[PDB]
Amino acid sequence: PIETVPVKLKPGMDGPKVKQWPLTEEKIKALVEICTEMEKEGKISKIGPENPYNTPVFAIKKKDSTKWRKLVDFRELNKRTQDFWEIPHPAGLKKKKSVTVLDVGDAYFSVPLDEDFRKYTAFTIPSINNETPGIRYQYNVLPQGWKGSPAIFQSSMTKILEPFKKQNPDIVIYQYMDDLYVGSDLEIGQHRTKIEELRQHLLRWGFLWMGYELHPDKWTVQPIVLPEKDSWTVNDIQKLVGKLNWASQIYPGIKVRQLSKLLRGTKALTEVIPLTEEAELELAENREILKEPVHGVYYDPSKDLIAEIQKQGQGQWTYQIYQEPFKNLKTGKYARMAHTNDVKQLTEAVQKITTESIVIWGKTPKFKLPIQKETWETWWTEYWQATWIPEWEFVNTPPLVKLWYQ
Amino acid sequence: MVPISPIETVPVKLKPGMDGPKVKQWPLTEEKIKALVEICTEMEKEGKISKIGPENPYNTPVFAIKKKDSTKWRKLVDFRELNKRTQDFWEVQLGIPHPAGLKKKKSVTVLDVGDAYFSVPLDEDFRKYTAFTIPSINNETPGIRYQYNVLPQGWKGSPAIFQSSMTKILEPFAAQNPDIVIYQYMDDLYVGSDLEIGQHRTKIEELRQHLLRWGLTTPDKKHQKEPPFLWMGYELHPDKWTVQPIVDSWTVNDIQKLVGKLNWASQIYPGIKVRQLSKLLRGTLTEVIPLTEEAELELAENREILKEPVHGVYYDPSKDLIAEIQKQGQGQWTYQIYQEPFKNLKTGKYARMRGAHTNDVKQLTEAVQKITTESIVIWGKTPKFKLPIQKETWETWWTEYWQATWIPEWEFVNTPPLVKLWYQLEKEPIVGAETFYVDGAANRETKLGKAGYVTNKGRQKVVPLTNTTNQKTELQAIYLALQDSGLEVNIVTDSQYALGIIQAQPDKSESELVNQIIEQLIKKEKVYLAWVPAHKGIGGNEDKLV
Ligand SMILES: C=CC(=O)N(C)CCOc1cc(Cl)ccc1Oc1cc(Cl)cc(C#N)c1
Repeated sequence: PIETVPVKLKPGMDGPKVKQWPLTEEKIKALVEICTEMEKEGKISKIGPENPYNTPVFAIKKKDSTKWRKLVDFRELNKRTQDFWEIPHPAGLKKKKSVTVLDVGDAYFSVPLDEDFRKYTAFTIPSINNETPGIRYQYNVLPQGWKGSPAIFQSSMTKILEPFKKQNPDIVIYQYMDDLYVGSDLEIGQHRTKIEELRQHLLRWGFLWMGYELHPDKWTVQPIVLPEKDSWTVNDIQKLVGKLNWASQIYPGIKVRQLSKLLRGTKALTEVIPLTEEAELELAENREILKEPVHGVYYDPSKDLIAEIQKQGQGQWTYQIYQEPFKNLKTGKYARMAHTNDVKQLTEAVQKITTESIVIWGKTPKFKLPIQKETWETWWTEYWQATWIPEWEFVNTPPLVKLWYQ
Repeated sequence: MVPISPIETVPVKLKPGMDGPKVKQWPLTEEKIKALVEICTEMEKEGKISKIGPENPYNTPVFAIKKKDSTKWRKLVDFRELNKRTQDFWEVQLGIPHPAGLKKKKSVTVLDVGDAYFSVPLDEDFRKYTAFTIPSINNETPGIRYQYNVLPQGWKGSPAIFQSSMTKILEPFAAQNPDIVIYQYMDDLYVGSDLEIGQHRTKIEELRQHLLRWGLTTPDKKHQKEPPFLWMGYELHPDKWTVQPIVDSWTVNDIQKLVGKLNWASQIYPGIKVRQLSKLLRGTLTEVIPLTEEAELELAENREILKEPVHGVYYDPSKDLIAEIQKQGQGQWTYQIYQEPFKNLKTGKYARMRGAHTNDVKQLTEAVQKITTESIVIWGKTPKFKLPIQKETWETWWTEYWQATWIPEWEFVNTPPLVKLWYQLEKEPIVGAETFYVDGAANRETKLGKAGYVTNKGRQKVVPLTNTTNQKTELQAIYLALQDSGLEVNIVTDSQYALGIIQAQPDKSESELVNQIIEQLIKKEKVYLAWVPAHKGIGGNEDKLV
């Protein structure tokens, strides 16, 4: 065990030097209490000015607990960490009727780290108003949030649950960062039980008490639906034509001209138009096209997953995951009943989408958030609750395609 | 002799691949050579330096500088080449405390510790790359070589290493004197205690001994520097703080540096305006650019504003913390942060970003986040806001805005000009309103095109236009329908561009066509704007492309 698995960066890169950002006084207090046992347990140790490396750090509440937990934004070290090429995605996991997420990075801390690399895991607890220099630190053990911390423990971990999953050759087990995704075809009771069993089985070799329940969705890509009316106003047809024209980029074979013929003429917008026999037929063929899924849409593990999110109003949010535009791998809608805080809702939605994305492909996506950078930058860490963090960017033009995903 | 505890060296290396420095010792004057030997012999006496033999290939130059009228000379070493090759360090003084962030204390002592710079060892392994040679007289004797045993004055490593060690010593003293508060900026210490000036005065003693236990010199008499402390361009007083008053051919320097100067004054001076001059900087380095007889209008409330001297107070953690915002016009916002009325902790302004269009409600939101971020820096909490916007206005805005958005806890303050929503598009077609199908088009060569509409009542118009583009004409066509329609109107466009502009709800724009539409929307009761795909022969989709 004493051997520390050697690690390096990818050729020709320096370790992270990222500004720590301001933290509120109560989160500073919490990281103080937290980071005082982490030294007393040798998990971290103080450093001096010889170390210029720096990785941001802050504090969260995880689910249904008032105990502050600490996160490090390993995003710049994780893209500078060696490939760690030294785990074909469990496609069984995305089909299981239930899947529970278990926190396992609570025990990454029992293994040391190559003395040469700790310098790259450097962070600062910050002080209010710059009154004191920051409390700097470095990791001695394997840190939660590091891209190498599952890779290094993947050997020890397979021997951990080797008794399990030889008893239960159906329950699919997956692992991403500090999370263990265990999925079952068993019914809710049978899953809720085999869960508690795999819990204590972790204790013998050991925030493990927390877990999530998540079940699959009927449609990976939800269908595009056209209205079913007995009378159509000009406005109704105008929206219909606009939506079928948009769907023509995804589903070629969509024809609109017989519907457009009913529009010619300067009729008032609220006037009912009777549909012609031609137009009624064209609407019918157009449905049949939309009943089939989009054809020849394949995932590509080399490529990046893009996620787009629209705010719909009334706590509803629609999203789409794709690599190439108009070829969605998944599409979905998250709703509610906050309802005062748009940003709270958005950051949960980004969280749900990322977790789904870990269950399906085992890699998180890149978001295009309908939010202003400075606003999102200010508040997201107040609602974030996952031990990982995707990448993101910001959408500053109102896409007119929001209602078409309504 | 009482043994001084030793100061652990800091492991220091150079940049990888770069071996180190070698610099030609400059030809000096015999006076300068006679002077420099005196210092080094006295420095060697102290242990600050040591002679080095013929095994060191790294040379750092050393010249001499007389102390102005003072007859005593002073030696300088240019490690500028050792610095270009020295390793990287963690700097921590990347930001200056803000006076408004300090808690009021009965007593406050300032101790200079810049002396101990040289009381701090050096990594013996690195004492070599710092090495200098003193030119012998007449170049007839082998030159004298020397190295440093302590952090040299010009070495890039010396600040960061001093501060790290200096912190390490102080941690036990502060843990055992919780009744005091120590702050360390850069070679300075700032002790503050709500204690009887007698008890406080002796805990300053204890501290100097603690630092002496490690061999750190520090002043006892003539260290008071009693308030007013002159510090980082402020004047701090026991109950109040302020800024040290700092200073035809309006040279670009009268603009390039005066920008940050007037901004500096506006952390406590309310209503300091610095925008018209920022336009004068343009994208320029030497020019007496005009005052536009409009930028000088701010000086009549700027130079007249620095007359009545303004003070801020220190922070009290027990009261609430409150920020209030005023719209100043021209994308300008001011705020005050305070705990009791008119006793400001500090003030500020918010500069609008470079938008093509924009509205007040977005400008306000950004000002809120900026104040939010600054307050967390300075106090570790967000203030409660007083904002000139009705709650109704805020609800309608955020609930119908297509982006996510949020303001922390806040209240309506009814100082005008209030921030309002100027117009509001309908969600559904308006029964009984005339329907204008508008269209516009231009020719990429001639810059010539038409703009007009056709309606369900047979109303029609086409205007021809010179020197124009498809985007201008699509907008003009909407503008035509707004002028010629009544108080309630349904508009159909094929312009995705025109929609994008209006679905962002500007209330001011750089394009004067956009402002005329906006001004038309304001006079309307109900406007429904509907998009359709172009070239699908839809209803009255055009006449405007001839
Ligand atoms: C009653 C006097 C008075 O000046 N105050 C109450 C202001 C609060 O000053 C301190 C509050 C505390 Cl808690 C510790 C140290 C403080 O003195 C500082 C802090 C700094 Cl950054 C710089 C300097 C300098 N020069 C002094």
